Amino acid sequence: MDDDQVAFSFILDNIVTQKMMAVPDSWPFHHPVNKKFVPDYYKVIVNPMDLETIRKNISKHKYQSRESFLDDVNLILANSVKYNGPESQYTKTAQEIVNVCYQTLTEYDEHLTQLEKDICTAKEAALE
Ligand SMILES: CC(C)Oc1cc(C(=O)NC2CCN(C)CC2)ccc1Nc1ccc2c(n1)N(C1CCCC1)[C@H](C)C(=O)N2C
Repeated sequence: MDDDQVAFSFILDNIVTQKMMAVPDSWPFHHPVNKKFVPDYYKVIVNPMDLETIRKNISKHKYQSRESFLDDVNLILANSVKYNGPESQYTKTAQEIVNVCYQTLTEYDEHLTQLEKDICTAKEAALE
């Protein structure tokens, strides 16, 4: 029944919590940048993103496929390159967050593809 979307967001949340947030020294990417510490951030980064807000989107079942999800994770890296520069050590840990994310998704590719299909058919047929 409704379980398909909840299972999908469940697997997403855990990838974030137990594989992505586990990257060494990734804590600065766990939460929105605190303006108190980086006063220009929200002036040079126009679309902020972080793992906690991604989790909040997961709580609200924002992502129904891998792809809108990867959009937001990739954004975290895109944002680090603009603020910190392409070969900053902070950009490099964001890179690895992006990497372990893709690594996990392909591990569960066939499993997630099933979930993804059932959700789109439900959606597209809910409009009857
Ligand atoms: C400890 C210190 C080093 O950092 C922070 C500390 C704190 C801190 O203690 N907060 C607590 C909250 C609780 N209360 C009770 C006490 C205070 C917050 C942010 C720090 N820095 C930071 C964060 C993110 C980035 C970030 N820095 N950076 C780095 C690149 C250049 C600046 C540093 C950029 C903006 C970047 O992309 N990102 C994502």
